[PDB]
Amino acid sequence: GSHMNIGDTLNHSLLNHPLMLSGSTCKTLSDYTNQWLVLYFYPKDNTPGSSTEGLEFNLLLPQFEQINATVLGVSRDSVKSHDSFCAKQGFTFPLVSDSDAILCKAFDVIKEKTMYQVIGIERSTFLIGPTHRIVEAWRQVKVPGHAEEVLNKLKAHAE
Repeated sequence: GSHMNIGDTLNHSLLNHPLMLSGSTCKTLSDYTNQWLVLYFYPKDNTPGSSTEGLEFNLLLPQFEQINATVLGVSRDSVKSHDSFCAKQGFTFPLVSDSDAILCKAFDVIKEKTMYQVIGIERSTFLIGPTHRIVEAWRQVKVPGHAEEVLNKLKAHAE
């Protein structure tokens, strides 16, 4: 089905790709070496589904940080859009503005659906381990309770 799968290792080009984040900050996925990263993709800022998803992760954020994990959300919206969405919702973790669709294509989350050409992000989340391998991959994500399922999966690995 997809070209980024559990067991795959992020390559050097992807690990060093510059990420534009909310707050006008920048990071690369390599900054998360030796920690777990939850990288969650959502279709569009400021929708009922993506604000619920954000809020569910935001509530759990201390529990993730307590076991050496953190969260980054991703859509192709602008930094300006992300900052308005972070502020309105009170998100404490960052959002990647993937405005060149590089992470979206890398993680193979761009899909073609129904209405009614819609090409856009299929809601998807990856749990990336401390050596940059895909440990879990959820595709066609259903929003409610997803952030807690993710947390519990990470806890289940932590034993």
